[PDB]
Amino acid sequence: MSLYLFMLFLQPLSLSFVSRSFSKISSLMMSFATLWSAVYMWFTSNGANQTFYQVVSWGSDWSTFGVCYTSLYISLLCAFIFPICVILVQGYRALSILICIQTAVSLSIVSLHMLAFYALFESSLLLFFILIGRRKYGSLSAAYNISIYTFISALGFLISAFWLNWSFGSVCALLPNEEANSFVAFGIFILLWVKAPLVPFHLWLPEAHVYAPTAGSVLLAGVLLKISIVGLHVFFLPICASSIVKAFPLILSICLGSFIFSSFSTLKQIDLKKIVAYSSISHMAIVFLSSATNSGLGIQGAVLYCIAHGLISPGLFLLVGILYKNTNTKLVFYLRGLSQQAPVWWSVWVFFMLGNLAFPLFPNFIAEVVCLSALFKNHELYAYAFIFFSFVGTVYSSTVLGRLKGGVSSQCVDASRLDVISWNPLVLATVVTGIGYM
Amino acid sequence: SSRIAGDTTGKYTPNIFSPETPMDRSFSHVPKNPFWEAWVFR
Amino acid sequence: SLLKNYPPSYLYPFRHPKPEGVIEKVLFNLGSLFRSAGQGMDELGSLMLGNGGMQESVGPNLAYAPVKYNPAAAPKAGIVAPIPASAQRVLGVKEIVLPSKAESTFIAPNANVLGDVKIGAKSSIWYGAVLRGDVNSIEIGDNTNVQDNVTIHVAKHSIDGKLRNTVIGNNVTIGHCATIHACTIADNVIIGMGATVLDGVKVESGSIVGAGSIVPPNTVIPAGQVWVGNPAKFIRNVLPEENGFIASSANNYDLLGQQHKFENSKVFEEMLVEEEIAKDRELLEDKNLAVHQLYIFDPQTQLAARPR
Amino acid sequence: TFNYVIPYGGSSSYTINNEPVKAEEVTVDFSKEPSASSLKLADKSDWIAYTFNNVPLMATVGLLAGAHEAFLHYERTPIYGKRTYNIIKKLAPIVINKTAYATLLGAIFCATDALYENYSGKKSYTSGMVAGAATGAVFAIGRPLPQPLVWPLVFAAAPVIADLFGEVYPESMKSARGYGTPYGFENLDDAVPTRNPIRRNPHHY
Amino acid sequence: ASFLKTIVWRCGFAIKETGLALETLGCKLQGNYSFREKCSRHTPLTQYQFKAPSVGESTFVAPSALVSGDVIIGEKSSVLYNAVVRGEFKSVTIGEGSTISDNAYVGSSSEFSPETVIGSNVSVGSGAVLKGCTVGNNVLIGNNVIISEKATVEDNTILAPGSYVPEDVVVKSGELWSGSPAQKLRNLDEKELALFNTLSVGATELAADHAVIMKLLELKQKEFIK
Amino acid sequence: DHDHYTPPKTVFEDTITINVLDYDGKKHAVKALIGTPLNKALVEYGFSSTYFFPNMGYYTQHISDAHVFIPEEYWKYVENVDLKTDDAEAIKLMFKLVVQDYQRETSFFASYLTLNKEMDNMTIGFGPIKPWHITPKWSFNGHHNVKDRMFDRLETGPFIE
Amino acid sequence: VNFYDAPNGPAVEQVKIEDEWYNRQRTEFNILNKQPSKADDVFIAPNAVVCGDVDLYQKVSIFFGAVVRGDLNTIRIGENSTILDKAVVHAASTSPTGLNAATIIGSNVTVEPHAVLRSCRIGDNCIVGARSVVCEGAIMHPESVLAPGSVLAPGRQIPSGELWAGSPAKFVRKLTYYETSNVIRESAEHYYDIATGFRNETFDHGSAWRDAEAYRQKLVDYKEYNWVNYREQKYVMRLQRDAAELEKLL
Amino acid sequence: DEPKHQIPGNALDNWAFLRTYAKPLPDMIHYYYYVYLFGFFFVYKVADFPEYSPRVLVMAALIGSLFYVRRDWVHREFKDSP
Ligand SMILES: CCCCCCCCCCCCCCCCCC(=O)OC[C@H](COP(=O)([O-])OCC(O)COP(=O)([O-])OC[C@@H](COC(=O)CCCCCCCCCCCCCCCCC)OC(=O)CCCCCCCCCCCCCCCCC)OC(=O)CCCCCCCCCCCCCCCCC
Ligand SMILES: CCCCCCCCCCCCCCCCCC(=O)O[C@@H](COC(=O)CCCCCCCCCCCCCCC)COP(=O)(O)OCC[N+](C)(C)C
Ligand SMILES: CCCCCCCCCCCCCCCCCCCC(=O)O[C@H](COC(=O)CCCCCCCCCCCCCC)COP(=O)(O)OCCN
Ligand SMILES: CCCCCCCCCCCCCCCCCCCC(=O)O[C@H](COC(=O)CCCCCCCCCCCCCC)COP(=O)(O)OCCN
Ligand SMILES: CCCCCCCCCCCCCCCCCCCC(=O)O[C@H](COC(=O)CCCCCCCCCCCCCC)COP(=O)(O)OCCN
Repeated sequence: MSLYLFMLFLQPLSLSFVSRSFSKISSLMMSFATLWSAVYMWFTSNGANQTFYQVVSWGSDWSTFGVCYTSLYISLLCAFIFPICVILVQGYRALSILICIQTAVSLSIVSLHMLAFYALFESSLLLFFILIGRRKYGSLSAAYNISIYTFISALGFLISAFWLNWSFGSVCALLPNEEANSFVAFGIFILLWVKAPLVPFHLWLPEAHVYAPTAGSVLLAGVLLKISIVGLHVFFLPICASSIVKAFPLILSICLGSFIFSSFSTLKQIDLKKIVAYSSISHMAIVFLSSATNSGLGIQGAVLYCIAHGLISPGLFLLVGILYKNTNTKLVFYLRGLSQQAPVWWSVWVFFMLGNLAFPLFPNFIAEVVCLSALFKNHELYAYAFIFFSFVGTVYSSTVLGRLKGGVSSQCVDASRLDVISWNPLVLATVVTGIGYM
Repeated sequence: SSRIAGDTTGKYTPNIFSPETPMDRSFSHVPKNPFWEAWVFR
Repeated sequence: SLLKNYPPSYLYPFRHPKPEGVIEKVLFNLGSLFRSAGQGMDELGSLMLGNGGMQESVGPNLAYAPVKYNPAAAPKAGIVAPIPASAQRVLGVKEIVLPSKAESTFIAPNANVLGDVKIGAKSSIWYGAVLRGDVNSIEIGDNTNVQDNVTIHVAKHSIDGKLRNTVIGNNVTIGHCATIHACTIADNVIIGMGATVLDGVKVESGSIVGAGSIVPPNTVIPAGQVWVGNPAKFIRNVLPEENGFIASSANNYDLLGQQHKFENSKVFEEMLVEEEIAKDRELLEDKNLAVHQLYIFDPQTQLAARPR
Repeated sequence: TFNYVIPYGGSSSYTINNEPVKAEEVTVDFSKEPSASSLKLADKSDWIAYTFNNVPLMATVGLLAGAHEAFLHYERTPIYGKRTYNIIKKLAPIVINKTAYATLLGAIFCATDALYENYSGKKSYTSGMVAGAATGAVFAIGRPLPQPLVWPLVFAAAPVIADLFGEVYPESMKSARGYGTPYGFENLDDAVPTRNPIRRNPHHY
Repeated sequence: ASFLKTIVWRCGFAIKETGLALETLGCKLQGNYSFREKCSRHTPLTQYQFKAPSVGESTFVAPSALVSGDVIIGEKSSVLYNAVVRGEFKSVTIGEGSTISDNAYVGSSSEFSPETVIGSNVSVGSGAVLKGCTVGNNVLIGNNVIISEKATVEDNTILAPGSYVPEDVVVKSGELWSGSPAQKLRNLDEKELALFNTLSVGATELAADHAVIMKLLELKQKEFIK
Repeated sequence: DHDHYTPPKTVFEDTITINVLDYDGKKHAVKALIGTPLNKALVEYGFSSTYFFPNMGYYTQHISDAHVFIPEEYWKYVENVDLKTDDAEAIKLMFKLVVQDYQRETSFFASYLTLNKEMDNMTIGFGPIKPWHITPKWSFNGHHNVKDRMFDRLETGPFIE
Repeated sequence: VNFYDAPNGPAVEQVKIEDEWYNRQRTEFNILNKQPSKADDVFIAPNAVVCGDVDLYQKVSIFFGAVVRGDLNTIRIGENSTILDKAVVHAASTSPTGLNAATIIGSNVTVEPHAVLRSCRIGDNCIVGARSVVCEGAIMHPESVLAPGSVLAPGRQIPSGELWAGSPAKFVRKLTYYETSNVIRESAEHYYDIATGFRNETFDHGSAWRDAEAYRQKLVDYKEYNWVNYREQKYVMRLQRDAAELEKLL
Repeated sequence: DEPKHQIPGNALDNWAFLRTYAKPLPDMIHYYYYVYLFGFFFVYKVADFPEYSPRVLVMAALIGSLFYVRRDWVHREFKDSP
């Protein structure tokens, strides 16, 4: 734990002292070293310690950091996917922004204090406002959308944290507190409602993904959407269970509506990144609802399905970024004959699209089975509703694949050696998790 | 009218003054259509 | 000026007068200790820095620099001067050729003018121009402008007797970065920026050589013609108004040379005093200051001129 | 819980109850109780009396809005030029109409609220929503298409916000103290006060 | 390793900087402000970090010339006045008897520049821009010739003044090339082929004379300083 | 394929001159390039800094505008603006705070007019402007008596002074 | 000779170039009323000379031997624009076209060694090749490249996205999207890194002043050093000049 | 050329609408003086106002917000006429 935190603090530190020509190499080495430190944290985490594997405090309640089942999975996932982001991004400015964002996000996951969680997570507010609103390829509207949505939801969460700190005297997770108030429960809930894109607060995610860089999109999809489940398991369910059980019909209404309308909105997309971004929104609802059941199956299934999403959607975003570099287009209608023109890119694209459709040899299958089993434990109709409307995803995925597959094209647009190096780890991890090493 | 930009040996230099058009990543860019662009905007 | 009670530090910023008070003397001695310790630390750091130690020294003045005198080949353009006796018993050279320039001539400190170079009055040698008269003489006429980074070269006449001296006439403009080897230029000629004039080239009066044009060796550019190109070729005849431009360029660069000579020729103590003049001009821009109520300050030197 | 095996949170026994224990030995209150005037105005028994007591607020607001607009007009008229028309004849309709229409909207709101509460017999969110819906309907009689929907919704939403954050919110968090021991948890060993803190006196402005 | 050398450089530089600052503070206390003098801080042989110009005994480097970075200059070679030889980013090599004339730039400072190599008895003309190129033995470069990166000039060749050599263009032996796109004009006759060494030795003699005069200048400066 | 390349015109062919009436009443011949906005051409000529005011939009204050009088024949080349956007808001504040009563039917702002060939020898005049203030550095007292140039102002635009 | 209306005053003492025993060239200096302006991160090489009304924006690099003379008219160099070795940038008093004669250089512009720019408009992301001459009134539009050894005649234009070469510079090819987007900016960024390196090993007052201080100290010790109130002498000289100008009859 | 948003209305008609904002501008002290005075007296009178229900207060605030006219609106539309 201490080694992981030290390395997380070391990565932004190194950029200040590097030569500004060695920045990429030093950043890549630092990212791999942080991954190794995360593996060490996993090694030193004994399953005998059932509640929390590790807890460290550095002199205050705010400096209390700890790893649990959800935290450990999410932290390993972010440390796994960061190096790919590092290689995809060029320039000292971009490297600095992405390193600071990753440091803040990775410190948020292991934090055990709601106020420190808020402080670390929202520190990356301007960095995305600048990142998504970059000079030539960015849009100011999307940056405004994401920044305002995050600010309002996080401020509601902050108000609830202040009320808890006033009443209980503490806001740390390790101190058992329960509240039945609905205002505080909604204050904590609204952040989850916005951060995990859930209709009708999902509008920020699409505009952000399309106008963010490929490394930015990879991080956003990979771990920033998963921060919702760390907040839910760590800071909402322990204290706000009475409210989630009181509002369960409403929770199901909103979750299933998000699933259905996000699936239907995906059908109206002509941009590849928008297609992947809307697939993410439909995928988040099952996670949110499975956790909300507050059962052993639901929590495990949600964290598993988060890992599956954080291995599948970064791959699709990376492949789309590679294709956009090769073609300078993201419109499906311009892109044809990709099967003949890019056999190696097409194979991986089809593999990852099959993963997104939750086919058996992929982690999404196991994760979906567990989540659907939890929903079936609550009620049969709950699982039946989700299982049927999964067919909408097949329609748009198949239409996109058919449009890209064949036609007449005069351009060889296939990936280079650097690109294949970029996705090889994701493919290997996807296979390893798919065979059951979840 | 064209030349190979990439060098596997590592002796790569960008010939910004070269008479021949380099076969860089922009070589394979899709030509694009005016009405398709306006459909995307709409 | 109005007041005579100005602080001595204010009047002599370059070097404060000898300390007279006890406190000032103690400060002087402490400064001596600091200077010695700083030099010691400098040398210790220089040891780690490696070969060279990032040492710095004053550079020689090459604008007025000599060349070895040849007893066989007497000076033609420049003057010949003896050298100090100690340098005689070290180097062994009896006399050295020195450049010859008129008082109105402006030579930039950056420029390197060497040996057999005669420069007329109101002519200007600008920054980075190298004028080497080591083997043969260079003559520049009045109101002639050798601009920035221009190289003027000469060679030996050799067995043929071909004249390899460089004679530049009056009212001649040599554009920036032009290279002129042993050629002859007549009066009222503009040599374009980047133009190369090789051996044996005679450019007649009233002609313009275009920018970035290499005139081939032993080529005579006749009067009132414009020649451009890598193998410089005729394109058009000089328009009657373009002649007035030629003269206007010469005169404008004469005024420019006077200004630049005025700026460069100031001594250090005057330069530092002028820096303080500019600084307290900036500080005195606020007209609501208490001192402005006290006095009106002279504009060129911000000294109290009259009370307000 | 922070584990994937058993449900998060906890449960409290419904059979077992904990005896209330006082937050402090002696209670000193700096919060004043509602005045008799507040109870009089809040009384909705007689809908006419309830309406007439609460309209002066609406008339006041309409008068300020009309005065603002009328002064914006008056400021513009030139003193140096003599004007053929009479300025007050121009300006009085502004203020009078603004005040009248504001008073009419507030009257509909209060009357419908009191009438619904009397007929229903219960204090509920629905009375405010229906009174607001009627007021917003009166606002958008002859207005274009989005406005027949939006104004009933906004005017109905306003009493919901007033009820939620003016009545439900204070009553939900009366017990929470912030000093001594947490309201739920008195078994924990925290410093117990003889007296509650008085951060300010009862106000009198 | 390189990191150790970087740390040593940073430590020594910090020490030297602090020493100079303390000397300036002592001058301020004494009331002397000569440290504020803006004079030419140009050094003929500048070093970038630990890369310093290696220089031969018989070499002449003009005081106005700038030999910067790791530039290896062989014996009996001359870098003349206001000539810029930059080898910081990539090293520059100059052979025996080679001359860099006035206002000539030889450097390898572009991002993708190859290491510049200059052979023996190679005279670079006054004004020529040489960037990342290999020049073979006994080559006469014109006054204003531009030679681009990765271009190769073979032995016993003359490039006429004003010619521009595009990259990856090999100038073959015993030939004369000219033009903005450089193209072969004629084969070198025997007299020009013999002329190369005579030109080089004459340049060396001239450099020796200039070195004597430069020493004279240094003694005159020494008289003032001490 | 491979249609004929069109050689570009030199600066002399694509320079149009416009006769500009300044505040003092003198007429100036302002040579300008086709394809340039009127405000830039006026700034480059050497008109004083009092002659210009920043574009009072949320994100357009770096642009320098002028109040100009355009003949009826050239009203067609002025750019249309959407009222429901904030460009119309910039325009409305510039009328409200700068032009005010000095408005005429010919009143326009320079940035919304682009010079072209058909605008050769067009006669325009600087329109009178009322005293305005954004910051103490960026303000107009009402005196057109400074002899500087808006060209010589490196400052991009108004921020906290 | 002596400019008596100079902004800082007349020169009390003027020294001849023959009497100089060391090089006193200043890398930034003021020509009468025209003052060069520089940002914090602007690198001027010790060899380089910048005079007159030259405005240097942030990340501007002036390398060894480059002369930027802003005496006749204004020179502006945009952000991250590098003037390489021995390259001269000058401004004319007037331009033949009739437009402004200032030499405006845009952002991310690389002027390669020994290239001469005089009273030209250079657009953003442009490259001027080695020994390329751009004459008065010539305008290079953004994202255009001039090949080495090419001349842009007075009043001529290079369109955007085009590579031009030849003494009468002519169109060669259209620059590719990758070139215009990346490489032109990348060259300026590389030379900014090189200049940042050169700045990092530069001392604020390098130890070359010690040699002149030794001579000054020797003069002080032998009692030849004279303390001159230059401010008062400037005032007195201006007064005498005004009185003489009043006295003169012709 | 790029796809661009269609701008409703004619160029000269929109410019004429925008030119109706160029009218004699009063100085803001006149409004501020009256607002300060009546606000001071208003704050003195508010302490004597009866306590109102939160619902009525919110409805009064909504009505005031709807009835408030922006100062620019009167500026564009003001006519010195009966
Ligand atoms: C003879 C003298 C003339 C004056 C006569 C009166 C003299 C004063 C007497 C006493 C004054 C004290 C009390 C007056 C109010 C205090 C305001 C004040 O004095 O500030 C100085 C102010 C001038 O200050 P300024 O800095 O120069 O102007 C700033 C503006 O930018 C000005 O620039 P602008 O005008 O160009 O821009 C206006 C801007 C300025 O913004 C504001 O006005 C802010 C107002 C927000 C509410 C204010 C807080 C409300 C809390 C009230 C508390 C009491 C109730 C408690 C419970 C309520 C819970 C909320 O707002 C707008 O853009 C227009 C909309 C106005 C309301 C916006 C909210 C809309 C919500 C409705 C939603 C429905 C839409 C749905 C459909 C949408 C479709 C998509 O002077 C006045 O304006 C006084 C005029 C009096 C008229 C007020 C009429 C009603 C008053 C009570 C109702 C309260 C609501 C407030 C309405 C707006 C008031 C501004
Ligand atoms: C560009 C790619 C080119 C290279 C292609 C590579 C080709 C890959 C070859 C396909 C491999 C198929 C093997 C599938 C079996 C999975 C292997 C496996 O999981 O190892 C098992 C050992 O089991 C085996 O070895 C299986 C024997 C494989 C050979 C059996 C016959 C092969 C026929 C294939 C039919 C497999 C169908 C299985 C469907 C799930 C680990 O044992 P445990 O210690 O119990 O691990 C714990 C379990 N869990 C993983 C879930 C955590
Ligand atoms: C007692 C009180 C009673 C209630 C009173 C209510 C009064 C109104 C309260 C509303 C508060 C919400 C604040 C958000 C306002 C919307 C954003 C402003 C719209 C806008 O134009 O912003 C532009 C872009 O924003 C964007 O692109 C963002 C798009 C919209 C953001 C989505 C809103 C966040 C999610 C909303 C609900 C979240 C959960 C709520 C619990 C940038 O404008 P500019 O910078 O160019 O300036 C130029 C000025 N025209
Ligand atoms: C209309 C459909 C509902 C939309 C919500 C969809 C699902 C969200 C559920 C989130 C799960 C936990 C949230 C706790 C309750 C939130 C809303 C539940 C539904 C609700 O409004 O019930 C109300 C009670 O809650 C309350 O009284 C408070 C409501 C929330 C307040 C809104 C803003 C609060 C912001 C506070 C910031 C943090 C403050 C911390 C101090 C009234 O129901 P009822 O019980 O009165 O029955 C009367 C019926 N006849
Ligand atoms: C910020 C909350 C504002 C509401 C936003 C809703 C959307 C605005 C659209 C305007 C429509 C008017 C507002 C109606 C909302 C109330 C919900 C209707 C539910 C309902 O009718 O039940 C009432 C209680 O709910 C209630 O009246 C209390 C429920 C509180 C509302 C829900 C709070 C959480 C909603 C937050 C969603 C996300 C925030 C983004 C806006 C009746 O109850 P009763 O006691 O009268 O029994 C009846 C005995 N006669």
